[PDB]
Amino acid sequence: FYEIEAIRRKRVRKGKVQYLIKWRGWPETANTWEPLENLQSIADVIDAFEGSLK
Repeated sequence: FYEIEAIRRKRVRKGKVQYLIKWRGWPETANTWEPLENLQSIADVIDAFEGSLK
């Protein structure tokens, strides 16, 4: 596998931003709504891991 190809849509629900993700190499029917928070955490998890090395 899963790699983001594109964001099709933005929506906000219960105060939280979600993006409708097109996954590269999957059909449109495999799109999923992903919370902004989870996607942002990725950069945080990478940076903290790199900082630990060092």
